[PDB]
Amino acid sequence: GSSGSSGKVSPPEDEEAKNLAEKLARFIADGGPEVETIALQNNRENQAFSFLYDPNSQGYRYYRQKLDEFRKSGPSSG
Repeated sequence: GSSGSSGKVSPPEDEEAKNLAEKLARFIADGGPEVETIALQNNRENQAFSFLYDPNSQGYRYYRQKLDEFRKSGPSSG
């Protein structure tokens, strides 16, 4: 239960991901603590949606960002 991160990192290599990642967040963002559950719990079975877990991957990061970009809930910067 915390926020942070701010770009810096670079985008992924797999284009389909750059889209999937965004989309995911874009969607999970349209939802809340529920979508992040069904979307995740479900994504689990799905392999393509590995960028959600796979930390090593850069997509994961880029994905989260979009999540914050959309979510928009925390007047913090630093």
